[PDB]
Amino acid sequence: IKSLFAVIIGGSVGCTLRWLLSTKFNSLFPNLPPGTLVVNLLAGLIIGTALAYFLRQPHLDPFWKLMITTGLCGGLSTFSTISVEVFALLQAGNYIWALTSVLVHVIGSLIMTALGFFIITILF
Amino acid sequence: MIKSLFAVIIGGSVGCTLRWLLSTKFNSLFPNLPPGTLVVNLLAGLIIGTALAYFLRQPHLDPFWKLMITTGLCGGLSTFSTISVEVFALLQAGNYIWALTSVLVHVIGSLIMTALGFFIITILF
Amino acid sequence: SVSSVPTKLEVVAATPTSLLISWDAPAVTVVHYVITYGETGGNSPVQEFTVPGSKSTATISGLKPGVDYTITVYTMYYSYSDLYSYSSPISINYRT
Amino acid sequence: SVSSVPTKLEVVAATPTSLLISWDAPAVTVVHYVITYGETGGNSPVQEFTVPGSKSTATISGLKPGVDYTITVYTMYYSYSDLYSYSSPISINYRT
Ligand SMILES: CCCCCCCCCCO[C@@H]1O[C@H](CO)[C@@H](O[C@H]2O[C@H](CO)[C@@H](O)[C@H](O)[C@H]2O)[C@H](O)[C@H]1O
Ligand SMILES: CCCCCCCCCCO[C@@H]1O[C@H](CO)[C@@H](O[C@H]2O[C@H](CO)[C@@H](O)[C@H](O)[C@H]2O)[C@H](O)[C@H]1O
Ligand SMILES: CCCCCCCCCCO[C@@H]1O[C@H](CO)[C@@H](O[C@H]2O[C@H](CO)[C@@H](O)[C@H](O)[C@H]2O)[C@H](O)[C@H]1O
Ligand SMILES: [F-]
Ligand SMILES: [F-]
Ligand code: NA
Repeated sequence: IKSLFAVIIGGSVGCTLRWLLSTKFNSLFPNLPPGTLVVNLLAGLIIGTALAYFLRQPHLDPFWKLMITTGLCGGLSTFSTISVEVFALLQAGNYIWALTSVLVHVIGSLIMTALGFFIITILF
Repeated sequence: MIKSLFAVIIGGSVGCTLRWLLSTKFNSLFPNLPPGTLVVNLLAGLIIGTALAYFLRQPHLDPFWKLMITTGLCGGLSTFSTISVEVFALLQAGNYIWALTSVLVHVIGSLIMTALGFFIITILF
Repeated sequence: SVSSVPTKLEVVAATPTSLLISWDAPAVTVVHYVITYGETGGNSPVQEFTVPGSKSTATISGLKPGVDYTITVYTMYYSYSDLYSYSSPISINYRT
Repeated sequence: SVSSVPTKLEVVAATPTSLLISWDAPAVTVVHYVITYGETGGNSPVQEFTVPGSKSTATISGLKPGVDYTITVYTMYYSYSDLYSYSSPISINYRT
């Protein structure tokens, strides 16, 4: 139940952030909506830094890392929204941007995870 | 935009909670492609596909309910960051085959589920 | 925030029994356009057909010479908030 | 739920000054194994090195002949709940 509050507090903060950023910026570039991209790049970065940080601090409370990973990053990031954006592009016959969106999200999110991990490991 | 905030939080908290339960339950069963994380993304893919078809046919449905289902439930339920860290770990472990496979199964799988949800409801109505 | 309705709907070319129409795409992901046409002032069934989202022109054939037609174009489009929905129409009159 | 500790740690081959050890991987994503070794007798400094996650054997060189060594292996592993963390060790004794 203490663990449930971590997921809900973290998740609600993340979901709220995703909502604000997406409704703000997605309509600016419809072929690859940048609000949805930024939230995934940002969660990629955060969880990368979490990866490195929590390794070096083995005794940190499981409540905080549950709040950051399952909660914040889990709420902030999204797969379903990419799925529906891409599906729509596919229905629209816009295959180039369908493919590009998938690649930019995957490669971009992995680069951000790597960058967050390596900045913190190179910092220690 | 406060009634709208409750939709995101109620939907999101339900989705996040579901993802937590399913992932902690099933992810350790197959570590090369953790099935809890996959199922939540396949499930959200399905739900939003059916939402796509259903909302089109019901233009007058309250924006509160579709905000709760899409940004809330599907947004909370699905995850990209967890795939990113699973794949990153596989890459660090030198397990490139399953790193690539995980990316492909998540993407193609989620799109198939979105299509299936959309077309079941359009073929139904 | 952003209009999903096309702009500058116009007849670019015409014969007595057909019309080539074009429009400017709205700044949203259009999955398809729906073209409607029928005789102005009613007294004839309105017909419609779709064109893919990539296209921004359409041919309307089988019309009658010297008759006023009401022609409309709307989109079925993806946006973040509403998923798939239909835009309002843009509408012109044109006499063959 | 699932053990991140390796099993069946053993010396598969030996010379007077080296040991080839092997172990069975645990059923989790191991990023790397950490091998430690030191003289069982007294307080010689324990040394350690990593091996990649794909490997499940390691060579320990530069040992002294006829001396008992304590050898341990643990994992740095990815799981869902704890992200990257370190397992408990598995441990054997072996006399060169
Ligand atoms: C990548 C992993 C696999 C995931 C699964 C994805 C499933 C893809 C669904 C595609 O949906 C179809 O796309 C066609 C083309 O995009 C559309 O055709 C439309 O557009 C065509 C050309 O643009 C025309 O020829 C058609 O007549 C017209 O209906 C058609 O309506 C639509 O239902
Ligand atoms: C898809 C495009 C975007 C991708 C984003 C970037 C992600 C790449 C992560 C790379 O991480 C490295 O992975 C190596 C293994 O793959 C590890 O090498 C380890 O394992 C090797 C063999 O498996 C040994 O040769 C090395 O010495 C040993 O350090 C190394 O430590 C680790 O930092
Ligand atoms: C030009 C100046 C650059 C900045 C200088 C920093 C150099 C040392 C820290 C970075 O090391 C990288 O990342 C891992 C460490 O973070 C190393 O993997 C090593 O350590 C890992 C655990 O930390 C193990 O998994 C691997 O097997 C083992 O090879 C890996 O080889 C190396 O690429
Ligand atoms: F999804
Ligand atoms: F991400
Ligand atoms: Na999410």
